[PDB]
Amino acid sequence: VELVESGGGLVQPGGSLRLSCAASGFTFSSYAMSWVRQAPGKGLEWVSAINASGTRTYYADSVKGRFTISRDNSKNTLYLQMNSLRAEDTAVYYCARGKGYVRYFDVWGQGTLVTVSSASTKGPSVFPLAPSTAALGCLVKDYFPEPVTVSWNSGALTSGVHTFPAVLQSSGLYSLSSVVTVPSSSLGTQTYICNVNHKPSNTKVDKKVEPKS
Amino acid sequence: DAEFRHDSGYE
Amino acid sequence: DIVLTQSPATLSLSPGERATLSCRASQSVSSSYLAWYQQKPGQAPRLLIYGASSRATGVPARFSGSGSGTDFTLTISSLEPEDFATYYCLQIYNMPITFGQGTKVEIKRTVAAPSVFIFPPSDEQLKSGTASVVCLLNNFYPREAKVQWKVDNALQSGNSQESVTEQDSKDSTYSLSSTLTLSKADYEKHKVYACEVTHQGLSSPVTKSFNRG
Ligand SMILES: *[C@@H]1O[C@H](CO)[C@@H](O)[C@H](O)[C@H]1NC(C)=O
Repeated sequence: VELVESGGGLVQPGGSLRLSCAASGFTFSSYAMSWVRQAPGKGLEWVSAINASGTRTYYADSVKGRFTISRDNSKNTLYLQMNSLRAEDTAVYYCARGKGYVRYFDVWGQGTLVTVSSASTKGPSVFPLAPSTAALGCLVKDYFPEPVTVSWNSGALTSGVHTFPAVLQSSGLYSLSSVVTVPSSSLGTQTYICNVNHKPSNTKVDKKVEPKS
Repeated sequence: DAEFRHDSGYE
Repeated sequence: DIVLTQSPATLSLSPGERATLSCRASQSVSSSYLAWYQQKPGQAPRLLIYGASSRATGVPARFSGSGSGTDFTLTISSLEPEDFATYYCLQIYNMPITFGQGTKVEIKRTVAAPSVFIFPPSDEQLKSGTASVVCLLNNFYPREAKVQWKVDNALQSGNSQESVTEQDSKDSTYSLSSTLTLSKADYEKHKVYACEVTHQGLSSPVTKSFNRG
């Protein structure tokens, strides 16, 4: 029993986007469905719902007249057509299966991130935070939209790693740091590489961070 | 599993 | 609309303690239609309790739900480390479907002072006309911390941004990054860069500084 969403990405305000949710492992046509969203750092908000047959749809006041929920039972797929998108529609969108009238949601998708912004897709610049236990890191600056991933030594280094939540700068671009604390004794012997991946711009960078000359 | 509880006319 | 008010907004509790989470509805809700969800960062909500009192499959007995009318309760008898998460109530009794705003259950641990580090901008960044100065506060508890930036004894107000991690899965501490933004010209105009850190775990403020060059 699974729900797999897709279709998320970046769109400009006033824009349109269609999300899909592919259902497997159960009789899709038997179940009422819903979309639920969660703005970054905020709570769950119901968006829209549809009965099993697709004959009746339901909308939250925030999205009524802008969003259309639909399903294709012959394709085990649920849709959400989002039109006239606004900055406050930015969120992870989840599809959820109704279970019993529907009494609760029992199965959820993995979620798909929708960002609504006028800012253009841009890959990060990656700068070293050189070690002066020692701390070192990478500054991942000036990218858009979320998200970026950071690992160290291609995943081999996890102990003492802290990758901070991104902050939106006044410039409208995100920036974050990833740091690691390591034994002072290892500096200049052990190689430390931060692996940065900004999938929205297909930007990947491996940056060696070393003590400054 | 099939329908949501609602007042008539709910949009 | 049925408003679900969850209280308290946050709980700080030690492993083995009882967690009592409340969900108050603005009007009566059939208990068959009131469910509780657990959510951890990066993950979809997980069904814990449906119909006010029934445990979902896989949910341990330490979770129990009760209540009726307008007052519902989720009790975790003895908190395990994996139980620290955010918890939402949901009603599907009437449209619009509504969620409570969530109760975040965080791990209480002993006071821990931050280890503070300061990082100059890299020469590479200076080539592009901007300077980022980073102050790291590592592995501290509780979350409350103040960072003050001074450049040649000038207090910096408004040109810095902060980011804080979630509690560490190993030690339940927080870390915080503060980034000061300056132009290269300004950076080169000044000598002494300092971040001053105030925290419960520190008897007096701790300052880390460097001299440019
Ligand atoms: C929605 O679908 C269910 C199940 O097929 C059906 O019983 C119900 O009458 C439908 N509701 C409306 C308003 O069409």
